[PDB]
Amino acid sequence: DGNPDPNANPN
Amino acid sequence: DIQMTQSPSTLSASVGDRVTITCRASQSIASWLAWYQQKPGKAPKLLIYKASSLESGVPSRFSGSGSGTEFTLTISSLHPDDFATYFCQQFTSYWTFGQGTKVEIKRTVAAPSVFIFPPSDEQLKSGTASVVCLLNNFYPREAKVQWKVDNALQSGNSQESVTEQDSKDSTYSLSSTLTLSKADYEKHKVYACEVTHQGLSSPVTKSFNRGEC
Amino acid sequence: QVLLVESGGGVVQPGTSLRLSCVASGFSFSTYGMHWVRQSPGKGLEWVAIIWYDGGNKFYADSVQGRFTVSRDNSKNTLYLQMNSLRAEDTAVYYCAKAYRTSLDKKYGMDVWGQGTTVTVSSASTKGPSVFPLAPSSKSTSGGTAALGCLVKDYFPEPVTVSWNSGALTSGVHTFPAVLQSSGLYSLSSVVTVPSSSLGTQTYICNVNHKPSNTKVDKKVEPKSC
Repeated sequence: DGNPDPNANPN
Repeated sequence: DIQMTQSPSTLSASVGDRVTITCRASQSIASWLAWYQQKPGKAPKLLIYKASSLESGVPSRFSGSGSGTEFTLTISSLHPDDFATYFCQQFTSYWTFGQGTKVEIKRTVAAPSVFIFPPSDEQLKSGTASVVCLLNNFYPREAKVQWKVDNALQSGNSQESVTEQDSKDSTYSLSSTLTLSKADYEKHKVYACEVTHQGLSSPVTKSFNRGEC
Repeated sequence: QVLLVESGGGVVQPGTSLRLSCVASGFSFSTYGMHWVRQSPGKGLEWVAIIWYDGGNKFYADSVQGRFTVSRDNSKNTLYLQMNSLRAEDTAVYYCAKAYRTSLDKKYGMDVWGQGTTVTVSSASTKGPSVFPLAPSSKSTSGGTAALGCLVKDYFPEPVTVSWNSGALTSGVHTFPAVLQSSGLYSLSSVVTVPSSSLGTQTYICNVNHKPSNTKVDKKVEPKSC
């Protein structure tokens, strides 16, 4: 959800 | 932020051969690796995602394996549509790619046909002189085209251009252009290019004297 | 049917600004994140920027940080890349890529890329090609075969298109990939291998078209006495 990782879900 | 290194950088093989391309990571990326195929003039196409999963429509001959720091891509039977440049990408810490691995078609050795062209008078009237040495329809691509002006090896005054591998016969062609000012061109007499190649039993030299051509 | 097409590329002078555009079709652009990736002959493929589906989260590479800006208009289904303070090392083909499908995974990559738009940063101006003949002779013969050609030297920008005898000569032609010179201008050669007996009765003309300058030069290659 609110994971600030750039490789997280961008959709 | 993770460096990706590939090996080999160029791989030569024949149709029906098994080839394996290795992709190494500076730190562990688990299985967050993807494999791309790019044919010249086209965009990269994703073949394998998350190290081992073939994407839809990719032939089953392609396979991926590995985890952590080292990964492999394996084509069991190379088809004429599989010869291309292959990149690997990690996607756990931003997105970084490998240098690339070009798959080249191995064929029977073909010796180059060497020609030389002296400068045109129209170009000389513009103050410059370009001498062009042409190697036509040879394999392999590895060749040495040395320019010798008055029996002196020349350095830093020539540019080369190789063609892509030919569709019909899988050969290469090369053009080395030696550009000098008209003032310096008229200082010397004999201009020559010597070609060293695996198909040639001995080095071949094509030359012309200034004034006699 | 997922098709991405890039636009906006061209030749720009260093220190100026350029806005690239990527149009989407075949999928829900609003529900997907997008990437920008470039490929230069030296540095290879290099990620540039990612933008979230809503246009909120934006991340860039440190090389383009502070200069490049990514944005999107989900009503027009178009992705943007405003490149400012352009330097020579920003010269490459720029692709737009769509992210991977939402899953139970925690790390995501790209699946579908677009054709690509070419950005060239240079100080050179539009110059027409000067076509010079590569004359055949006894030094360009090899067993009943002879080689001729034309030298297309000092032009800018690419592309140039070379044809032979207005397209009636389709066999034996090898046009070489252009090489960038120290001047900032491009040059190439187009060679043809023909029978040596044809040089007395056949006329060989190279037709060079360079549409950036609306120039069309046709040059007859004559044999030289050597």
